[PDB]
Amino acid sequence: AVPSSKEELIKAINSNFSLLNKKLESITPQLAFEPLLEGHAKGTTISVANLVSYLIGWGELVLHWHDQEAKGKTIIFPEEGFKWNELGRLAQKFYRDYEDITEYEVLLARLKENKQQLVALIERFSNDELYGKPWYNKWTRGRMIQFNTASPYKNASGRLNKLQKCLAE
Repeated sequence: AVPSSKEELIKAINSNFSLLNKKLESITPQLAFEPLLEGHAKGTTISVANLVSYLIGWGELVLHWHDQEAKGKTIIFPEEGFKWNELGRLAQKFYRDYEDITEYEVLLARLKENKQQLVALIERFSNDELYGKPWYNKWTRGRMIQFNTASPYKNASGRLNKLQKCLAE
C-alpha cells in the first residue's frame, strides 16, 4: 500500500531517496551521461543524468504547484502549456532544463537539495490537509505528491538496477 498518511509519505520519500541516491553515487560520472536507458516511446533513449534531470524537474514542478497555490493562483496541471497526455514532451523539457549541468556531482547535489525542499514542503501540511480530503480532484494532496516523488524515486532505483546488467563489466 502506498502511503496513507503524512508520516508514511515522508518515510517513503526518505527511504526511497536514500536507496536511489546510493545507487546514483556509485555510478562513475562519465557513464552517467551515456544514452543507455530505453525511453517509453519506442526507439528513444536517455542517460542516467537525464533520469536525474527528470526527477528534479518533477520535484520543482510539485514545489511550483504549491507556490502558485499559496499565492492564491490557479494551478495548471500538469504544467502550463502541457496536457497530461503530453507527458513525454514535459519529460523532454526536464532533460533540457538541466542539460547544461555537465558535472555529475553537481547534478546529484541539486537532486538532493530538491528532495530536502520537498520534505520541508510536506512538513508544512497537517495529515488532515495531506490525506484527509481531496485536493484538485479525488486524489489527495499527499497522493499527488507521492506520484511525483516517492514513486518515481523507487522506479528510478529499479531502472538503475536493470542497467547494472552492464556496469560491473
